[PDB]
Amino acid sequence: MVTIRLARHGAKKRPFYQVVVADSRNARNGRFIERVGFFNPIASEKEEGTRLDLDRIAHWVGQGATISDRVAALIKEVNKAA
Amino acid sequence: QHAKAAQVPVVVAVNKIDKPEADPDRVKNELSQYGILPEEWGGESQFVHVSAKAGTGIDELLDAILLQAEVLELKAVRKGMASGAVIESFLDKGRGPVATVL
Amino acid sequence: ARYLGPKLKLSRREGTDLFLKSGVRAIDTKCKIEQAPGQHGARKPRLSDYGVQLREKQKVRRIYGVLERQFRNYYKEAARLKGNTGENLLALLEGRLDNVVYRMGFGATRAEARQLVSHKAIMVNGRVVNIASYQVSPNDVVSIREKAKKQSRVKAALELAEQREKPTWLEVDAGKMEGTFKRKPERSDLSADINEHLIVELYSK
RNA sequence: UAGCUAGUAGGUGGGGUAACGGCUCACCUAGGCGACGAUCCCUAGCUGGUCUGAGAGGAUGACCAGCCACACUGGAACUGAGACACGGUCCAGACUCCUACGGGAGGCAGCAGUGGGGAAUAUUGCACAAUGGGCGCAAGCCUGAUGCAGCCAUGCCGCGUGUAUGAAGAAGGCCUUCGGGUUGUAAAGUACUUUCAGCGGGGAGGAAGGGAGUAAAGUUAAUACCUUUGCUCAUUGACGUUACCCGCAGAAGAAGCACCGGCUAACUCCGUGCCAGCAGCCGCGGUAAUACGGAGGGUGCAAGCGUUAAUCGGAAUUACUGGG
RNA sequence: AAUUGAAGAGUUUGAUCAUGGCUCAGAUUGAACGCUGGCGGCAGGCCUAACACAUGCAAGUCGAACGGUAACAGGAAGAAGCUUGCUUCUUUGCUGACGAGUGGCGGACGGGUGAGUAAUGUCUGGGAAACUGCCUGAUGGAGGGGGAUAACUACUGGAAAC
Repeated sequence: MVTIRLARHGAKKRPFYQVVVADSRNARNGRFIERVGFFNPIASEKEEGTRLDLDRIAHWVGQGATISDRVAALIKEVNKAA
Repeated sequence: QHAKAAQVPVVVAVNKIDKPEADPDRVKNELSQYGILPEEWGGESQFVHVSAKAGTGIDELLDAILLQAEVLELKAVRKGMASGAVIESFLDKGRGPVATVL
Repeated sequence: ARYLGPKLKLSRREGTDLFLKSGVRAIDTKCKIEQAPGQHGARKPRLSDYGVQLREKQKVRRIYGVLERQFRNYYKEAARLKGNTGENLLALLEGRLDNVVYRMGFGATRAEARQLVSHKAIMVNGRVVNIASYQVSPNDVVSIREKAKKQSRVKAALELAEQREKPTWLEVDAGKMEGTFKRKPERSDLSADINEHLIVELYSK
């Protein structure tokens, strides 16, 4: 079934996550329905680094998709306002 | 010859003790001829009687081994060094090449 | 990395000085210019059309003190940019950190400038920078940090620095061991020695 | 490789499948496919792409990702939402092991690793700390996925192996018209700096969460209880002598490789004498070899260099663009 | 704000111009070998025998589905040794739990490989005659009964598996 989850494409010892809508059976790096944001935990002092289109995430929750615990935490971090 | 050239303490044993036709004096005298290890001195040797098939022993052999190890001290390094010599080396199909090291 | 060899042989082979030594005096006696190094250099060269291209590649490369693989990377970047490739080549070479230190006159020579940037004397916008190849931006202050401040190394250099004709694209400063890089070099600002179509031509074949 | 097809091609009816269907059967008709290359043989996993190329094109499908196929060989079904099932099952075959010899057990084209092949490709490692799965209300357990380390200049990229001054134009080497020239500011000497290694200290971030106590709202018989939203207090790092920063000492620990007849950047002497050998191509060597062997000098490139093999380019030398 | 680019030389002849092959300068690899080799970052690392394999490890998990004690970790009760306040030792599923077992869900995913496959395949653009556990929205039921069986006990065939 559909799950909102963090996939890691970044370099060795510098994870850069791509928050993404995918089925549960597929591997972390594998097949997916669509991208929805990104999350850099390593980050830098610049303002950008956590981004998520909420109209997309609320749509997928409306279609019944469940949310991975990190992405669930990042949604309740960014809210309307952090 | 291997005992003198490697400088090794030497012990001997009679194999055929059970037989009366296999008397110890023939064995004792015939290897006494050599220019190193003559026999029946009570020094530089110890004589053993062991059955071929039973066998018999081991106290007399054990005493001979104990006396040579008591007469010359034997020690080994117990930290930071591992060393020895190779007995036999072979190849096994499942485990690979192996070797038996003393 | 680095040439490491005798400096004057390169100037004598190229037949025009490359400024590699040139601290205390611009001495004629040592240089022996246009006589060529080694046994048979006395004879007239009668150089080929391939050789005049290959010579000019070495002449430019030996000024900045680059190796062919690093130098090739500047050519690839200069080519993809709009406008003249030779000018965008010389802009990236002049944009080096070890080069700006020589232009500001903090170091006596380009090798001493590379030594000071390697030895972590030099800071750009308050970052320390190890890498000599580092690409300086417009609006970049540059300075010596406290450990390397007021040593015999910088102090002798700042004296002989006054003789120079003084660059047009940067502010010199240097009353308190710093400098500011204002804007890009352009073809008029930089020297007339280089034949710029010629060095680019050699990579075409 | 020019003829190939009987369930072959079409219809009706029955049976079958989740569902269309010659899917499978009975019966009826005589068609189907075929030079716009059927059928047969050889060879081949395919594509997003990679590599080359001015583009058109050509070659190619490792890594990464999508999809299909296969799981000792050969065949079949069950269970199940989904398999005709890589570490499930049953039978036959090959083959290995075990055995009281009657009869049984096993399938690294999983991760490591070994035999063997071959020119040649690694440690019988650490941890669920992180991401993501499986189960569970949850704690938690499991996870050779994955995250990480070890090993190899295999490739790409960065940096270093010092800097400045310095004529005595030193000594030594090499050549010489035996006057000298060159090696060579190179050295030596003197003045400076110590990056990265070595040695001693300090020290980010990857951790959000989860747990135990509490308050409020929702809740109901209820202040329970439970869930949610705040809060406080204990904490959670495999990698890890982490990244990174400071300190100490002293030029100290750190440059090789090919090539120099023309093509093609870079020259003389000596040895050998069509011998020895060089050679990518045309070619050099049979007594003064700028081409062999050695030495000096020089040129290119750099922790790599060269050779060889493989692909495209140059090649308008399969030419559509672009030939005869 | 934006998608810029094309080099030739040597070699047939006494000499020339064509035709025309051969060869070289370029870039590159999942490379090998030779000589040489200080450190770091990042990436890669059996292309050959889909040849065969030792040993260890790679799929299990739920007591909030259920009989249960095979555990061992306590409590309680009880019996003892006396130190009369304590250890000791039998009972007891009462309990924090939990082997084997019943039952649930996962084992069809994750991972490896390029042997076979030139069309049941793949890629691109469309379609109807379909299913779809796990995941969601919507509307209602969730009443009342029965017979087994493994485990476990009592035995027994088997070298071992079974």
